[PDB]
Formats: sequence, structure tokens, C-alpha cells
Amino acid sequence: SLALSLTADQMVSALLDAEPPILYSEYDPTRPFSEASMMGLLTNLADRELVHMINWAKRVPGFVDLTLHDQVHLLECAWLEILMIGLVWRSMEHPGKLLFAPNLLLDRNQGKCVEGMVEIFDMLLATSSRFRMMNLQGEEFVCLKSIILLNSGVYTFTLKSLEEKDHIHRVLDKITDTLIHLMAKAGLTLQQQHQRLAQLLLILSHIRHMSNKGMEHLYSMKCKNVVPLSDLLLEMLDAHRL
Amino acid sequence: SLALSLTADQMVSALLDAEPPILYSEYDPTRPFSEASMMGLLTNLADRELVHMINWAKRVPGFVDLTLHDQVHLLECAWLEILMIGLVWRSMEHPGKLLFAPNLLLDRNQGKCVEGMVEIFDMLLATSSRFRMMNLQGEEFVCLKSIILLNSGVYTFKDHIHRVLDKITDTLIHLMAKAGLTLQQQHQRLAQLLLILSHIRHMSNKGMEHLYSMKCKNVVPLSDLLLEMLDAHR
Amino acid sequence: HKILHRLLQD
Amino acid sequence: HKILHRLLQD
Ligand SMILES: Cc1cc(-c2ccc(O)cc2Cl)sc1-c1ccc(O)cc1Cl
Ligand SMILES: Cc1cc(-c2ccc(O)cc2Cl)sc1-c1ccc(O)cc1Cl
Repeated sequence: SLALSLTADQMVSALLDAEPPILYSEYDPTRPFSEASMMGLLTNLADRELVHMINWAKRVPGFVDLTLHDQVHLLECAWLEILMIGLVWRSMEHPGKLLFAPNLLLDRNQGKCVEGMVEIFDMLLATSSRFRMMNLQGEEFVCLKSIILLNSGVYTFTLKSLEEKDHIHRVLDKITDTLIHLMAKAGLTLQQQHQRLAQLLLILSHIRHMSNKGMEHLYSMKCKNVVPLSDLLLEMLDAHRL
Repeated sequence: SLALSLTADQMVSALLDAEPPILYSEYDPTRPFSEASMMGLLTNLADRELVHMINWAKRVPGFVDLTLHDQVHLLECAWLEILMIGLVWRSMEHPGKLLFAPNLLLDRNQGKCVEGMVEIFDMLLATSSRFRMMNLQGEEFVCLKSIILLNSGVYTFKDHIHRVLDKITDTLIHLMAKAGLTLQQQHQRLAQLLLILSHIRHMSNKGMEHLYSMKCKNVVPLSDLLLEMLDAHR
Repeated sequence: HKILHRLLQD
Repeated sequence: HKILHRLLQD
């Protein structure tokens, strides 16, 4: 592998270069909002983002070293967490607002549009506020997003069949080293480094929470059959049902 | 808040002394369990553990400094996570098994009696195995459990809580430095431990849905306290 | 109101 | 197999 042979700066540059683009929604400001259309916009956007996420995951150091089955499992577990941390990162400079797309900027009042979404919106807004007060850096963000991909499914996978999971943990350790390197570079003392590292990883627990809640809302959206879900998204939804 | 003035050793000792008792299940040797009997024992056990958890929480440095409503929010959000990490900790030296109580040690086959419990069973066993391979120490465990209490509901209400969280982080590092770990090994282990918390959250979320699902069936009698804790998540 | 209120206040 | 499986493959 080559993921274990990267320096911290090389890890950062690799992650930054692999960043997916910011997509636009099909938001038509002339069309009156309805719960069906509004949710259609978000699910359409996620579907198009999923394609880029998959090809982004391939560029995450260590990810291609995993089996195809393991790659599938990791993305199935983490895809909504990854969408969400991307959302809250984009929304940092927009207090009280969620930037789903450059042409789709929403507050909680437009979340009431949809039964159940207001609670999710508030949680996402709070996460974004937390990032803003911590002054999350782009270099830290790409580290955190890679951690989510590798960590979220690593405990739900035998034999060896262990060196594969052990490999993921070595890569995760490398990313931890990279985070510490970034913080030392920013002039933080050792105590401040360990504290900020803790603060950042504890936010991932809340992102998991939001993802879990979100998946339940979505599964609800499949049973109403009023909001049209793509085939990839449905196949991402059923994976959490099993 | 005098929680911030404590040293690392003082923080450890305060948390260790706060540890709730290990409760027992019923002594009825009737095997195997039915779905109703299994759920009965598990829910009865949790109900009694919740009372001790509350007195444990009040003894967690900084928790007393919070208003009543804030204390309520944190416990409502984190109660199942706290039960689970406790269960996981107790099950460490029992590979392949979960020690709900000293007289209630279960394997995954005994989780099939109740539908959808094997999923959570396997997740709990995986966490326990992870702690075992990491050689988790009791001093580290009580730091992690307190972190769950203060962190899990902190973004759904904070600076005081974040400062207490920071001091627990300092404590965790202190323990690792004390155990002879290098600087690199210290932040790596710190990271590994905190990432497991994301999984504990995940397990709790899956667990809460199943508990609600059994709330809608009116088969196992849930205590009013358990119902109120459960209702807070809906 | 809440049992949790009583237990926290004792 | 799965769509995700396909996309990861290409
Ligand atoms: C697909 C999707 C569904 C969302 C949502 C809305 C309301 C609710 O109760 C529950 C949920 Cl899950 S939010 C979202 C999304 C779409 C694109 C993107 O970049 C990021 C996100 Cl988080
Ligand atoms: C009360 C309770 C209920 C559990 C449970 C059972 C079946 C299921 O599908 C889902 C769930 Cl969550 S597990 C559990 C428990 C009881 C005592 C204790 O110390 C720890 C735990 Cl995790």
C-alpha cells in the first residue's frame, strides 16, 4: 500500500485534490414550493452527489486497498453522514441557513415545509454553528470526512478478514497524525492539540445521530411514495434496513 | 464550577468513586427464555439501573453546575448509550458473550428469541471485542462514559459543558502518558476511543427504535420512567 | 410532570 | 450486482 507511506502534508494535499465539486439543485424560484417538490430537490441533489462521492472515496488513501465488498459496505453506512458533514461545512459562512446548493439556501421556516425535517434542520444548523465557533479549517474538514468514510462501517463487517480491518485502523491512525500535524502547524500547544482533536471527533457522534434520524425520515419517505427516490438512493436506503 | 480546578488524578478518583453498582437479574433458572421473558428481564434491569445512573450523573464533576432542565436533556439523550457502554465494559472479559448481569450472561443465540435483537447483540459484541483488543482500562472507561453523558445532547439544547469535556480529554491523555505511551500513541489511542463513541451512538439509535416498536405492541410492560425516557426521543 | 425531575432533585 | 457495486467497479 501507499497510504501508509504518505507524510502529513501529502495526506492533506491528496485529500484536498480529491474534493468533489459543489453541485447545483434544480431549484426553480418561479415554481411555488410544496413538500413533494422541496423534498424532490434534496433527494435529486443527493443522488447526483452520490456519484461524485463514490469516485471521491476511491481517492481516499487506503480505500482502494479494501475489497469491493468492504468498499460497498463502508459507503452504504456512511453516505448520509458524508453528505451531511459536507452540507454543514458549506453552510458555515451562512448563519441560520443551510447551503444545500449555491442556488438552494434554506432556513428552518422552509424546513417546516416537510413533516419531520425541522428537527433535522435544527441539528444540522447547530453542527454548522459549532464548526463556525471552532473555526474549522478546510484541511481539518477533509480529514474528518475521510475518517467518517473509514470509521462508520468498520465495526459492522471471520479469518484475516482482520488485516483488512487492521489496515483501516492504520489509515485512521495516519489521519489522526495528520490532524495533530495541522494543529501543531497552527500554533496550538500540545494540550490544545489534544483538546481540539477530541472536540472534532465528538462532533462525529452527532453527525452519526443526525444520519440515523435522517435515514428513518427517508425510509418514511419511501412508504409515502410521494417523494420520488432514485434507484441508487433506494438501494442505499434498504442497506440500512438490513 | 469547581470541576475545572480538579487535577487529572482528582478527576479520575472522583469518577471511579461515582461508579454505580452492578445489579442482578432474577434468579429464576427457567430456560430457555421466551421473547416476553427476555424483554421483561432486560427492561426491568434497565429500569433499576436508571435510578443509579441518575445518582452517578450528579456525581460527575460539572454536572451539578447545570440547571435541572439541562441535566434532564443530557440524560434523556444519552441514557441508552450509557447503559450500553456499561454493558460493553462488563462483557470485556467474557468474549462472545454479553454480561447484562452476573446471573444474566447471554450469547447471540439467546438474542434470536426477540426479533431484531441479534443485530444489536452483534454490534454490542463487536464493541466489547474492540475494547478488549484495545485493553481498555477502568480509568479510561469512566472517562468515556462521562464524555457520553456531557456530549451526546450538547448540540440539541454549553461553554461550561465544553470546558468540562476538555478537562476529561486532559484526563484521558494524562492516563495514557501515565501508562508509558508516547505522544504519538497518546493521540492515536485518544482518537480510537472517541471514534467508538460514534458506534455506541449508532447502537443506541437502533436500540431506541426497537424499544419504541415494542412500545407500540403493548406486550412487555415498560415502566413509566422507561416510557418517559423513550418518549423524549420521539 | 417527569419522574426524571424527581430523581434528579431526590 | 448493486448499483453501488457497479459504480465502484468502473
Ligand atoms: C437527501 C437529503 C434528505 C434530507 C432530509 C430532510 C428532512 C428530513 O427530516 C430528513 C432528511 Cl435526511 S437532507 C439531504 C441532503 C441532500 C444533499 C446534501 O448535500 C446533503 C443533505 Cl443532508
Ligand atoms: C433495556 C434494554 C433493552 C435492550 C434491547 C432489546 C432488544 C432490542 O431489539 C433492542 C434493545 Cl436496545 S438492551 C437493554 C439493556 C438493559 C440493561 C443494560 O445494562 C443494558 C442494556 Cl443495553
